[PDB]
Amino acid sequence: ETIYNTTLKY
Amino acid sequence: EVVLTQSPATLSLSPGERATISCRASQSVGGYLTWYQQKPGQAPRLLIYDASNRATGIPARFSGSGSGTDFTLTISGLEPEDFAIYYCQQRGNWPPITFGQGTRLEIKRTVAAPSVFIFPPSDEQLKSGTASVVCLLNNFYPREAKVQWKVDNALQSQESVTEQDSKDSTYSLSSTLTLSKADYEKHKVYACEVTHQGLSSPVTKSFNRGEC
Amino acid sequence: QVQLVESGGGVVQPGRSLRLSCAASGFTFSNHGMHWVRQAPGKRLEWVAVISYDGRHEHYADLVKGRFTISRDNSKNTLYLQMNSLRAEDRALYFCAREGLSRDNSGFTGLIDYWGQGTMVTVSSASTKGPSVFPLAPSSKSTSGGTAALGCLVKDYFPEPVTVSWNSGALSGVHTFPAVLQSSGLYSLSSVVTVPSSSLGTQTYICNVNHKPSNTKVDKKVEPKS
Ligand SMILES: [Cl-]
Ligand SMILES: [Cl-]
Ligand SMILES: [Cl-]
Ligand SMILES: [Cl-]
Ligand SMILES: [Cl-]
Repeated sequence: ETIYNTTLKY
Repeated sequence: EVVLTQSPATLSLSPGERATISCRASQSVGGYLTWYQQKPGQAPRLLIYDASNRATGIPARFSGSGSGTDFTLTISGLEPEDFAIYYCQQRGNWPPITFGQGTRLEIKRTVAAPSVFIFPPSDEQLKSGTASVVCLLNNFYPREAKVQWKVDNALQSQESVTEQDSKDSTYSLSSTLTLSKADYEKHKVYACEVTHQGLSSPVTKSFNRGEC
Repeated sequence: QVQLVESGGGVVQPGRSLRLSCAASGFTFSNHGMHWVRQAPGKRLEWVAVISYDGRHEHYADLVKGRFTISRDNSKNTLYLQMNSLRAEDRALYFCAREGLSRDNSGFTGLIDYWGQGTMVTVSSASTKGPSVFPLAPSSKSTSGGTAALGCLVKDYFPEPVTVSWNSGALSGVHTFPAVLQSSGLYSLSSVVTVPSSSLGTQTYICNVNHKPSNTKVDKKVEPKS
């Protein structure tokens, strides 16, 4: 799987 | 929300050519811009993310550029499978996640004038109290076409257009003018006036109610 | 190959509800955030909602707020979309989709990478109704060269879809147009076909129309205008 940046915090 | 607007709406190209599609945002999303490919009624496919990164399995002819509010998708050496709809998506300022209105990549071909035909209402329909008149535009290109109903010389319906023909890549259009039978009988001339780039001058197909 | 199979769509009345299901396989469901995105006929993709991998955080598009609820049952690898108080403008093709993984799991990525095939939702107060099939008679006004156009007007039916074939399928030259939603709330479509004008005597042309929702089946013969 490719890993991406989170753009919306929980 | 961050509104995404693409340009152009439709791009007419043929295999081997280069497609250039733009996507502009109302405000910055940094480089968090994604490009998708989709065919009508089908599952979208991820092509590029973060403006220029190609997704797993995506071929080199697909490239992206831009940042903030101005982006560009480029597809060189176009192949058959590439003719589809392309959408940009942003994940830089959400919720809500937003998408562009899409850009269609259609198969290019030469000008083709439409064959215009007209159909009066059937006897069965008139019995029921309604009258639908149909104007048909067969196999023309390009897709833009001005179809106007003219009744007794006066401008007035609903229409729909087919996908590009599997064989000649042309379009066909059907327009239906519906009236109550009472109104239908008040008029005498029913015409469909067609303005299209394939015709040196507008074509008016007409019939007079009751003429034999 | 990720597999997302949707179901639960259909036709519903305004004010009523539906609950869509999205069966996932081909990836570790419990590790990925999931989304619902909709697309109205001829319109662009509109994001609907998102839910975290563990179903503990959710976000909605203003338009469905307080009406729709996104949830998931990881044991069943199923994502849901509860749709209450449906409105006509909620009509659209609904897609479920997964988003890519984040590196630190501090939040969503918003990277919608794999999508399902979609399930259709139609909201209308129209009653199920079969179509009236009227002939579009070939005539001097529908002929060009040695070719004549004739067809069938499949009018006033609900809901979609209908199928049309000519001479039980024996008939190139068919152009069955996209249905059109009328002001009445009923659909209407035309299917036209071009044939050699020289055949108008010799050959009988019949359009076979089927509208499964109303169990309607009609074979209307289309004769040259008189
Ligand atoms: Cl990223
Ligand atoms: Cl936004
Ligand atoms: Cl880009
Ligand atoms: Cl390539
Ligand atoms: Cl219902």
